[PDB]
Amino acid sequence: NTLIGKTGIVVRNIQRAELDSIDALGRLGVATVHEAQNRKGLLSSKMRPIQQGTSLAGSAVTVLVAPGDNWMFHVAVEQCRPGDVLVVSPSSPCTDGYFGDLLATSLQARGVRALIVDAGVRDTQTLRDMGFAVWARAINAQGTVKETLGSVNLPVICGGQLINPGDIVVADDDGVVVVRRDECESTLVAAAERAGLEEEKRLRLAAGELGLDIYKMRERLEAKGLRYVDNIEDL
Amino acid sequence: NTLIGKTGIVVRNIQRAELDSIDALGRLGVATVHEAQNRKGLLSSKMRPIQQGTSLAGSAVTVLVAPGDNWMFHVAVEQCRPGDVLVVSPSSPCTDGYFGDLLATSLQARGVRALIVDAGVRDTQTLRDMGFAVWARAINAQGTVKETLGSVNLPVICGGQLINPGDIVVADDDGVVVVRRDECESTLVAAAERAGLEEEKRLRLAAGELGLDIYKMRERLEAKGLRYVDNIEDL
Amino acid sequence: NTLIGKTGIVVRNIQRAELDSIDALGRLGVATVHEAQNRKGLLSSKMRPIQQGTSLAGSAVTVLVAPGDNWMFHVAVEQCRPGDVLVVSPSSPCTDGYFGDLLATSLQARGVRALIVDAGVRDTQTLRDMGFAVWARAINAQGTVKETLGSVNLPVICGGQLINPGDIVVADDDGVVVVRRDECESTLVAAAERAGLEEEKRLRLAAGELGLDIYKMRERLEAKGLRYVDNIEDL
Amino acid sequence: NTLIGKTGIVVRNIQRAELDSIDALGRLGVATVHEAQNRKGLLSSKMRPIQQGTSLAGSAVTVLVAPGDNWMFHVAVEQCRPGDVLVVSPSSPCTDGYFGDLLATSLQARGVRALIVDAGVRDTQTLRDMGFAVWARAINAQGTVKETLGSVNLPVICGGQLINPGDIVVADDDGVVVVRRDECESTLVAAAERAGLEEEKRLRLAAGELGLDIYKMRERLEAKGLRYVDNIEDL
Amino acid sequence: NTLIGKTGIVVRNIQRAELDSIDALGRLGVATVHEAQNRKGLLSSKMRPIQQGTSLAGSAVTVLVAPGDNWMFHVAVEQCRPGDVLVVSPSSPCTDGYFGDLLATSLQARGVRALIVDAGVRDTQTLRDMGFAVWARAINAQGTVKETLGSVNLPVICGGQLINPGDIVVADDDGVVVVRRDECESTLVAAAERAGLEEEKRLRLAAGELGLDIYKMRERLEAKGLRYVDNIEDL
Amino acid sequence: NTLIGKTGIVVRNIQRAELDSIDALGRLGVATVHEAQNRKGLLSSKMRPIQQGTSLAGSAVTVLVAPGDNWMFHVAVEQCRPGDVLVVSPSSPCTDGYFGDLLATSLQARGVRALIVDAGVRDTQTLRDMGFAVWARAINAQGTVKETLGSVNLPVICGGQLINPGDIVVADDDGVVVVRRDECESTLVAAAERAGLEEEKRLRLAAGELGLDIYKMRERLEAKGLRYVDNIEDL
Ligand SMILES: [Mg+2]
Ligand SMILES: [Mg+2]
Ligand SMILES: [Mg+2]
Ligand SMILES: [Mg+2]
Ligand SMILES: [Mg+2]
Ligand SMILES: [Mg+2]
Repeated sequence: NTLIGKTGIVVRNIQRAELDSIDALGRLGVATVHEAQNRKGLLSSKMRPIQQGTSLAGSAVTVLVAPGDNWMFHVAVEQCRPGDVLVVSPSSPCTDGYFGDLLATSLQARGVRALIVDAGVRDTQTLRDMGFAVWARAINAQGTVKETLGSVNLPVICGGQLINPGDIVVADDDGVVVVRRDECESTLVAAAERAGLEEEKRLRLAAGELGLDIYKMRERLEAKGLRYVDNIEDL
Repeated sequence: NTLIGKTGIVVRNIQRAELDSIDALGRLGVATVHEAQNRKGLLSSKMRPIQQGTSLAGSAVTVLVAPGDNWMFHVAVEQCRPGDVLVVSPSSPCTDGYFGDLLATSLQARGVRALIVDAGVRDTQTLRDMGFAVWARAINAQGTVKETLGSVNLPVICGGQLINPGDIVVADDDGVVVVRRDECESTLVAAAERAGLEEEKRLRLAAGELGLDIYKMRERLEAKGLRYVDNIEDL
Repeated sequence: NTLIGKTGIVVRNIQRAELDSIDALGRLGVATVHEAQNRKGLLSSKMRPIQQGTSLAGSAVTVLVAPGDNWMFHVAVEQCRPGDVLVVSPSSPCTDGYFGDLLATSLQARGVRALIVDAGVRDTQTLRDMGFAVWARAINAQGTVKETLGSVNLPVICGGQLINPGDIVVADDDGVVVVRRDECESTLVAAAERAGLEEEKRLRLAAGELGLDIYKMRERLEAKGLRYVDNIEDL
Repeated sequence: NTLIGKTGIVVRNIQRAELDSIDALGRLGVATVHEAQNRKGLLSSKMRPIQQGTSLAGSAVTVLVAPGDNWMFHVAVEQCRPGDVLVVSPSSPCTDGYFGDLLATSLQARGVRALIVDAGVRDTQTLRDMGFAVWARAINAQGTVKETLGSVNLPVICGGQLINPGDIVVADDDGVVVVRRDECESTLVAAAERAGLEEEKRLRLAAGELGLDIYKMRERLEAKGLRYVDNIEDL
Repeated sequence: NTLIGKTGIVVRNIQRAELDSIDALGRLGVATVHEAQNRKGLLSSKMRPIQQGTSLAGSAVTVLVAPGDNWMFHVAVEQCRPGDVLVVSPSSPCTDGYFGDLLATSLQARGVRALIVDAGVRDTQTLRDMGFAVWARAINAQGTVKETLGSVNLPVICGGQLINPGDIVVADDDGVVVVRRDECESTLVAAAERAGLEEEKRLRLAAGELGLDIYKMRERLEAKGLRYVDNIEDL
Repeated sequence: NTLIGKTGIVVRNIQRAELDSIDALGRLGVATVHEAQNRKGLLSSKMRPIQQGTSLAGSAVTVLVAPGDNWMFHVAVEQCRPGDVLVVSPSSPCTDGYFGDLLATSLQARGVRALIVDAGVRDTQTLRDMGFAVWARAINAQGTVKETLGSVNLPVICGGQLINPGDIVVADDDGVVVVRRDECESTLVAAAERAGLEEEKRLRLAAGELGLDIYKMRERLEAKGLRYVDNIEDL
């Protein structure tokens, strides 16, 4: 896997998954997508949105930044296209404010959909006012420098998950999940299948049908040894 | 206290406190109720609401779930009545997503007012959209299984407090407090007494009367040895 | 520095910075102000707002409180004037609910703009409803007592920063920064200079000019050894 | 369960489990005992020993202390007998130094075997020098007061587990587990059964027999769909 | 990078780095090795040794385990050879006790040098008594199950670093660093070069030569603007 | 208080407290010293020793270092004299490895007694082997740079306490406390007074006299309303 942690390199061309597929994954959401690919790819639950009610997806443009150093953000902007999501990880843990409204302005100018950053962000009310969506480990006004080289479009570890450039990142109020570029098709189909099933179940549950009956659980619960008593005094 | 931690049991009948009393406690709020019962019963401050501005109370239907296992949620739904609050604790610490919008749909169909869960929840924007109130230790899309039996309506430890089935749980933006079923009356009266006093004080404070004068503090402060100086250079 | 940690003292007269200067710092915000004074004065990123979208500043009226003891809040109210911000630190770490809506009512009656507290707060929905802005380490309904003396208008350590009475505290969604009273002028000018520059840059970035070109970064990046490759297979 | 959180009460007489049974549980250790009672009773993994290599058990003498208040420690000492373990929890979370070498001296004079405290301890090198074993949430020299009443020999929540007076607490380098007084016999027998089995297995494993063969796992692994490949390039 | 997170697979044959090289890296230690490869490869500082004074290295045999499930440990033992270090990560965060003295006995029988586990361990005093070295995220007696398949000798993320099977893991009291199998030679040479330089410097420093003079820092410090004053009153 | 956070300055001459007084404070220990000065000056309980059984004190030589930058350590060494303790804080939170065995060698050559660092340290087994005592926030092999100027012998905030150069820092297994240089005499006398009293009490407690009788607590406990019952069934 070789190129992880390597600095001083910008890879220009990456293979992206396709806009329509990406858009659909965003609408299905993180929980459904995660489940659809057999519960893999979920980033640390410490990666949190700075806004409420936004669910989206995009193709990962990856960035490795030195600790306390945001030099590679401007380098990465040039490599972004509409539909991309910038995915940034520091080379060692850091919660400084790597990113704010100026970089967000530049990203929006390129049609970038969001930032996922395994570090801190600032100018957060301005980011919300601009409608630029961010998932971050911290909110921190502490600034960074521009001294040490990192990389753009090499694989990175972000929130405990490997992210390859061009992988699809899906992000919503619950968290962030990565979908492998080559698995995008299978994951989308599986997630939609799950979504269809859940909608039928939701209607049945809303009508007052019990899940125990819907999912046919009662016999298996009894076989495991579930016992009902009328009153706690019976025990 | 015996039955804590016991699995494979569902107690059907629990004695509930009464709807009007429960409703009043919800309106008075967590801080006032906690103070009214001599500062006992408060759950861990890590139990946080996923929404803002909701204050409520209900009769606890308790659930013990195995770690990473939400099997007992559907079992518990059947035992819930309008006005109940589902109170769930894992048998060992876990922040996986035990609960989302499908289970919330089922609970709302029974008139359940909220979930208090000493673990993770997901589908959180959908939960907010549905207006289903939740207090949780974590937001986490990571799913659970249905393999190991737990219990319903046995006592549980949730957020560091013992919760008996039928105890009253009061929850708001500040946190969650448990009121013992047999102490509901005394706590309600004490909380209302506090509320009446605080409203008079609030009016006096808003008018610009100082608490030092209102609460008659000045003489006791002087006796403890509080000393005023005009300028810091005097010291 | 002597008087830090000393109890039983209230200093009545403090030299304040000036309202217009304070107001301007509030509008410029924490990140800009922090950067303007060479990245000093930022309080712990664990000091968080209980509301969204409020940015302000005021002259610090400082309070040292004993652990689990809010006695000095009422003592401090009397020493506050319009434009002040109450800045409170416990003498040892504590996240109990030191402050709620009654004290907030009293502070608003004096024209106090906010509370910064290195501990817990409660009645938080009421605080939001009143529009009383708070930055706190915790939300916690657990009450306090009034037994042990602290101090008012002596220097305190709050969020890892020394705060002298009359220093300017600037607070927004990103955090809280302290500006030394005697450095208020230089910091304001520097922050406004930064703000002017950033607004021009923002317009250029929004137009689609790259920061690499704007900030003249490309030659220095090449000199550090940044290398572009077309495809990841080239490596 | 009623009496939890109640203050101002000392229960003099408690039913204890028996010394020999208690001693055996200590020798078997926390992991084995926990497993023997179907993985219940384990206190928070944040409860840690201040020493290395000590494993023991005793009958719980329980103490509820007010936050930052160790008044009840001296009250509790009088109620202790040889073989007891003092189990202390604050009425709300606190990591102050509740306990040090003087109280330890008094406990040792009564033949008390250890302290389990859901808070802080100090004088820790002296405690080690005396050979007084302690499990604590924190090491903290910050002192406490003696102003507010708590209780002795009422049930408490300690490390997230209910502890009744006279329950058996087993503590070692891995943590602390509570064994219900009335379940002491069954747990001891089950723990010894486990210990016997594990010793035979250990000898087989040391000889180089694989667990896959010992525990007869291979057929079930294949049935679940475990697939072997020679080289990673095969995938 | 594809195979990360995949379950149900055991890769039998992995290319290992060489024993002598591995042994030398262990003697040089984590800090020196980390620095030698330009400060990459360091695992989370939360990965801590359960013993003091042991420094070692080995070839990684990687294991992905389901959360709360240690089934793959016994599967992995069979694939281990003398000199290997078992490197284990759960498919989602978990601090349960995955590993204790029985598995350690089996690993020692195969000549395995250590375990690195991004989760919990138990039987820790027995592990120390056996001299089986472990780096873990937690000490936790809470047991696991054997229900869900994982993988052996596929790449894993452990402590925030990608570990490929056959990579070299170096572990000591300061932490754990991964050295890429194909970079073993360059890293060893660089680490030894650093070690030689540091030993000469250490001798000079012990003799009382100042680093400012040794490393020729004084002129560069002055050029950056470092200013000496005799007394603090001069400022 | 002005000079806090200022960079680019080295103050050469500081007034030190006196060796014998400092040595005595070290022998009395942190808890006793902290109590003697009315429970002030204690650093964060997160500042922990990397060794066991060492208690000491020294005159603070203070260092402000930039984040991830240890340049000022070598600058500070030159300003140290026998008996000094180096006290280091980063200008913003950082847990990188600022310090290891080379710097420790240089400090020992000057007769420096210890390091207190509000950040990370490495080479920790070597530090123990050398007998160089350290209190740190973290153990972390991640290296630092030498690019940004800090200060030496200006006041710093370390572990949440203001430390002036020449203040006395006392450090042991329980933590670290700062004693103001001008209060050294009063604190030493008060700490020795406490120590004398505690030794008499210890002898009485060891003999089996109860603290309730020794400290004359029984009447005050009864007056507060402490009630004894024989059996828990009485309630
Ligand atoms: Mg900005
Ligand atoms: Mg769902
Ligand atoms: Mg209130
Ligand atoms: Mg003591
Ligand atoms: Mg075991
Ligand atoms: Mg070193």
